[PDB]
Amino acid sequence: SNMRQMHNGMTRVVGSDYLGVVSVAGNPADAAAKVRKVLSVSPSSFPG
Amino acid sequence: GPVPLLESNSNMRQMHNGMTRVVGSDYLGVVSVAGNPADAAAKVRKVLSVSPSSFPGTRLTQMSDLWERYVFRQFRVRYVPSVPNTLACQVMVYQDTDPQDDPTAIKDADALLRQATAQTGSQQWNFNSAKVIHLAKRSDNQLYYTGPVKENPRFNQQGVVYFIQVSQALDMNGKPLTADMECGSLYVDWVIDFQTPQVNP
Amino acid sequence: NMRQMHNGMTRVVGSDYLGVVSVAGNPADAAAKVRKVLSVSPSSFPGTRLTQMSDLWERYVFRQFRVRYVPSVPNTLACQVMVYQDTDPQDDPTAIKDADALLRQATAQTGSQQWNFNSAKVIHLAKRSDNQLYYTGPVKENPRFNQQGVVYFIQVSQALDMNGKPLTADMECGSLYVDWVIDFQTPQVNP
Amino acid sequence: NMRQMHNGMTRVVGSDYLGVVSVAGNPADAAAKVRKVLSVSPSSFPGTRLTQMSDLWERYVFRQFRVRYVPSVPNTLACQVMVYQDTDPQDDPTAIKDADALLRQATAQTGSQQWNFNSAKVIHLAKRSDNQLYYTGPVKENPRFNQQGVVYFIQVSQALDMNGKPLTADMECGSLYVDWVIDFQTPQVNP
Amino acid sequence: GPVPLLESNSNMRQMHNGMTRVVGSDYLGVVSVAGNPADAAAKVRKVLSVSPSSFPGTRLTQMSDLWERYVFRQFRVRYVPSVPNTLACQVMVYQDTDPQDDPTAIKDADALLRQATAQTGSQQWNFNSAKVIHLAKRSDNQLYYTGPVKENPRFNQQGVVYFIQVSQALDMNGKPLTADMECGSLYVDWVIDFQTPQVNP
Amino acid sequence: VQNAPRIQQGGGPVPLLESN
Amino acid sequence: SNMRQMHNGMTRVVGSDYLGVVSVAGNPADAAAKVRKVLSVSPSSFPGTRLTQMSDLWERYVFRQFRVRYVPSVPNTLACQVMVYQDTDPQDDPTA
Amino acid sequence: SAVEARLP
Amino acid sequence: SAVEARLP
Repeated sequence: SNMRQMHNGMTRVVGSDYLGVVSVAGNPADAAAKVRKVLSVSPSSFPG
Repeated sequence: GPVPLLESNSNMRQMHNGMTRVVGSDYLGVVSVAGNPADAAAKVRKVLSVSPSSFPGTRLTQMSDLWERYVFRQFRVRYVPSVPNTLACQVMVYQDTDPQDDPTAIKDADALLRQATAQTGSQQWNFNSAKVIHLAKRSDNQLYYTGPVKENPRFNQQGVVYFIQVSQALDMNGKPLTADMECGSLYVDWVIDFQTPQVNP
Repeated sequence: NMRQMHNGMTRVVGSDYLGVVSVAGNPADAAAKVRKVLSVSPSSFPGTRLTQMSDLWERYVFRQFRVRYVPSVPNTLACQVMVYQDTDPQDDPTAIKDADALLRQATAQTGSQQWNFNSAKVIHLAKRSDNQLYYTGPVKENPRFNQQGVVYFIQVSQALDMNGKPLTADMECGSLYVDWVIDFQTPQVNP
Repeated sequence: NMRQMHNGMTRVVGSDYLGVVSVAGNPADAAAKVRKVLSVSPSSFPGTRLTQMSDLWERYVFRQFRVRYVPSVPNTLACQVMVYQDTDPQDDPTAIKDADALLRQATAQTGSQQWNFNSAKVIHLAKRSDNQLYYTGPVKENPRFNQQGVVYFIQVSQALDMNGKPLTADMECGSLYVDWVIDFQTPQVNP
Repeated sequence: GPVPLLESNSNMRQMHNGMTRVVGSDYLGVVSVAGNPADAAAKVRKVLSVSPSSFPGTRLTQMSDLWERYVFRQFRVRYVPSVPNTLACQVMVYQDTDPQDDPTAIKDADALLRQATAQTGSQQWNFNSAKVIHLAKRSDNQLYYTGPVKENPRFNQQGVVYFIQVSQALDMNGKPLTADMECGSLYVDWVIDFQTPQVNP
Repeated sequence: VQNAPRIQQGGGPVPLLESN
Repeated sequence: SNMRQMHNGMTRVVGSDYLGVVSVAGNPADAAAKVRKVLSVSPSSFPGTRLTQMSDLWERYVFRQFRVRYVPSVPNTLACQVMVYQDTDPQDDPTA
Repeated sequence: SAVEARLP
Repeated sequence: SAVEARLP
C-alpha cells in the first residue's frame, strides 16, 4: 500500500510581475470607449 | 414567574439557531472490475458525490432532508473485499475537494493515474484487502446546502470520491478475466453538523 | 476497521402540523362529545419531519410536548371546549356512558385546559421520575411500550351563534400544532 | 493625493412598506393557496429607503429582518393564515401538487407562524454561523449569491363570514412591513 | 424572558436616535478657463454649495436624501490637472463658512482676489498641478438640514466653495488663449454625521 | 531546500491459513 | 527603470511520484518484444505530476537521487522473472 | 486542465 | 513551450 501523506497548512509566496501596456485616444468617441483596459485579478490568468 | 403566564395564550413558537452533531455509518454499494480495460475513460470505475443526499435508501439521505446546511467533520471511506487471495488486480481511490474537475476528459491512462497519485490522502492497494481513506480539511469552514444539485455543484458537494481500477482483473492461471467481478463494497463512517431545520421538495 | 460504538443521547428540537379540528352544534350521544384523538409518539403521523426523524433511533423521550390551538372562527360564534393529554395509552375514555363523568374525568387530569374556541391556547405534558425510555415505531404488542400517552380534544357546550342559538351543522374551527423536544439513543433503521 | 482605503462594516437601521395582501374565499388549486412571495434582499423593491441604500456598497448581511403583519379587517370576518421565511432561494414551494404537503413543509420551517388575519403578528429570520456576506443588487446568475431567502404568505382555511359561511370574492386584508438591521462593506455604485 | 413574548404580537416599532458616520469620495465636475477675462465678475469661475444634496448623480446626493440632518467632519476638496506643463495660468480656491456673502457684487478684480487671499485655508497655485484644500471648524457643532434650498440658505449649507481664475489662460508662444480649456476636475474626500432617517420629496 | 509531501508505503504479508 | 534582481544559488526539492503500470506476455514472440517498457529520465517528461509543471520555471537541473521502487500485483502462484535497469546514454536503443 | 494541455 | 500551450 502507498499513501500520499496529508497536509493542511497554508503556504505564502512573495513575488512581483508585470501586467501589461495600455493606451489612450484623442477622440472621446462612443463614450463607451472610455473604458480602455480590463484585467481579471486571479492567479492563473496571466500567461507568461 | 411572569413567563409561564405570558406563554399561556400567545402564539409564539421559539426560534432555534444552533449546531447539531450526528454520528453514523452507511452501506454505499457494490463495485465491479473489468478484465480488459482499454477505453482509458473506462479506467475510472466508481464516481461518487460527497453529499448526504446522494445515496438513496440510507440513513444519511433520510436524515439529510430535514435540515438546510451541513458540514462533515470526518468522512471516512472504508473498503471490504469479497475476493479469494488467488486472484489478482490493483486499485486506487482518491477524494477531491473540488466537485468541478472531471478526470475522465483525459485521453491517456497514465495522466489519470498520476493525477490520482497527486493530491494528499490518496490510496492504492491490492483489491484483496481492506483499506480506509480520509478527507482533507478546509480552513474556512463554510456550510454547504443539502439536497439534489441545482445549477452549480459547488454550493452543494464538499467533494467527489473516485474509485479507479489499475492493471487488469486477472484469474488463476493468469488469463485476463472475462465479463465482470463483484469485488467488494464501499462504506462510510461520518460525523456531520446541521444548521436550520426544514423539509424540502 | 475500528467500527466505533456510541452511547450518548441526542437532543433535537422541532415542530409540526397535526391537522384540522371540527365541532358539532348539538352533541347528544355523549360519546360524540369526544371529538379528536391522537397518539403521543414519534412515527405516528404522515409526512412530518418528526416521523422521519423517528425511525433512525431505538428509543426516545419527550422533554416537552406542548399542543397549540389556533382558532379559525369569527368572534360572533362561540363554544366551550377542553383538551387533555392522558399519560396512560390504555385508559380509553369512550367506555363511559355519561357526558358528565366524561367531563369530570377529563378535568381531573393535570395540565388539561378549557376555553372558547375563538382564541389560541397552549397545553403541556406531565413529567415522570423514572427517566424511562420508550421504543420508537408502531405498536406490536401493548401501546405502553411505545406511546407516552394520548391527546383528546373534547367538546363541552353546544354551539351557539349570534343571538344565542345553535347552528344547524358541524364545522371546521381551527387546527392543532406541536412544539417538541426529544432525546434519542442508539441509531438504527426500523424494519 | 493620499486617497485612503477603508475596510470597516457599517451598521444601519430602518423600516419600509412591502405592500398589500389579499385572500380568496375558497382556494382549490392547491398552488393557489400560496398567496404572496417576496425576495429577501436589498435592491428588490421600488422606492424604499432600503433599495436606495443598497446600491452604495458591495456586500451585506441582515442582523434581524422581522416581517410584521397589520390587519385591515373587521372582527366579524375570519380565516387562518401562515407566513414563513425560507433561507434557500431555490427551493420553490409551488412544485408541490398537494395542499397538505404544502402546509406541512411550510410549518416545518423555524420561525414560521400561524394566526387569524384579524390581528397583528411579527416573524423573524434564522441566523447562520458562516457570517457569510451576500452581494447586493439584482440576480445575474444564481439567486444564492444574492438573496438571504424568500418570504411566503400562505392561506390555510377558507374564508368564513359571520354565520360561518364563505365569502363570494377575494379581498384586501391588511399589509406587510419590515423592520431591519444591516451590515455593509466596501462602498461603490452598481452599474 | 418576558420581552420576546411581549414582542410577539404588539405593533411597536422601535425609535432610533443616534449618529452615523459614513466615509466616501466623489467626482464633482470639470472646470474651464477663459483666455481674456475682463468682466471682473467673470474672474469667478466655479461656485459650489457645500451640501450633500447639490451634486446630482453622485453617491453623496443619493445617500443624503435618506436622513434629516448632517454635519461634515472633514470636507477636503482635491484638484487634478489635465494640462501640459508648457501652458500657463494661475488659479486659487477658497471655502467660505457663510453661505450669504456672494463676492461677485464687487466691480473690481483686486478686491476679489484680496478677499479670497484673506480667510484661513485659502489656496493659490499654478493650474498645472494637484492641490488639496480644507474646511475651517466651527466650535458650536450645529446640525444642518439636508435637501434643496427653501427660503434661507443658512439652515442648509455649511458653506460655499469658490474656484477663481487669476491672470489669463495662456498658450505656447505666449498668445492669450482663444475660446476655452477643460483644465482639470474637482473631487471631494468626505466624512459625515447623519441624525434621524426619513425620505423627503 | 523545499520538501513536498511523500507517499509513505505500508502493508504486509498474507498467510495461506490462519490456525485458531 | 525596473530590474528583475539576479540569483545564482541552486535550489533543492525533495519529493516522490509515480511512473506507471507495466505488463508481461506468455509468448516470447519476436525476441525484440522482450523489451516491454521504456521511460525517459527527466523532469518535464512525466505529465500529471507536480514536478513537470515546476520544471519550466528554471533553465537547468540535476538529479541527486532517483530511486525506482517496483511494487508487486501478483500472488506467489505465478512467476516470470524480470529485470530492470537505467541506461545513462539516451541515444542507446536496445530494440535494434 | 493543466494536464490536457500537455497531451496532444 | 510552456507558454504556447496556454494560448489557443
